Amino acid sequence: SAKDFSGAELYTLEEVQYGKFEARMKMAAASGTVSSMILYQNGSEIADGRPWVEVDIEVLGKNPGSFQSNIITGKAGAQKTSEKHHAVSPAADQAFHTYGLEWTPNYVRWTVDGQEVRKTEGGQVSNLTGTQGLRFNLWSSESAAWVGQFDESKLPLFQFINWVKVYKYTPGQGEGGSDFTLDWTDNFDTFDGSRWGKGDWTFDGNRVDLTDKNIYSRDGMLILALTRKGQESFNGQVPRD
Ligand SMILES: [Ca+2]
Ligand SMILES: [Ca+2]
Ligand SMILES: [Ca+2]
Repeated sequence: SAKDFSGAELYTLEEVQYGKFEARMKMAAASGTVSSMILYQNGSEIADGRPWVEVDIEVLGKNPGSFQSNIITGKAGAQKTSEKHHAVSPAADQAFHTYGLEWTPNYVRWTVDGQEVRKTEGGQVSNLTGTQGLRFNLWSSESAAWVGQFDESKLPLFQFINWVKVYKYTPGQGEGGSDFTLDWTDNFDTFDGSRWGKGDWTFDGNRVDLTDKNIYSRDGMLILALTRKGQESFNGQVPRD
């Protein structure tokens, strides 16, 4: 649209209340970029007084060896946040890792390759009311302090998603008596339009227009691309997981 760069956002058409969410991915990273997996209550961004409900995993480009976790509550223009950082090894853009988010009435948990890196309870959790959809996005932030100055010479960049698993919150009824039960898996052999949407919008602080042109399906993976406007393409080699 009106911006000079093109990014991408894969989002579930449906939203859910609570659950466990896993995504097998190799993230993108260069100074200035944001490569993510998030839970998001659609409409949170509307400043009409309604609450903001969001849980994040965001690889900040200048620091590929870690990701920032966050929970955003409060409301548009007055967000309450809780940014923390977690080391990832090998670096997020150097290997596939399984990223997990668990959201229940009592806590939000973040896992990497099955290991807990963060568990939050309390106020913000009590305010993650309603439903959230699962999304993945690749963009560039104008806050250099947050992600580093944007190095356009590193473009194009790609985030690869091998598969996604979504589990329903079934307290005390999952396997081994756990609290989750697998609901569905998407192996990304194709782009399933009955399950996912491709974003076509932008927001303040984002120097890219999220576009459906930058979501590709190849060799069993879903690819999100960050490119200069007018150079939207993927010709490279899809990595092996
Ligand atoms: Ca620059
Ligand atoms: Ca796959
Ligand atoms: Ca769209």
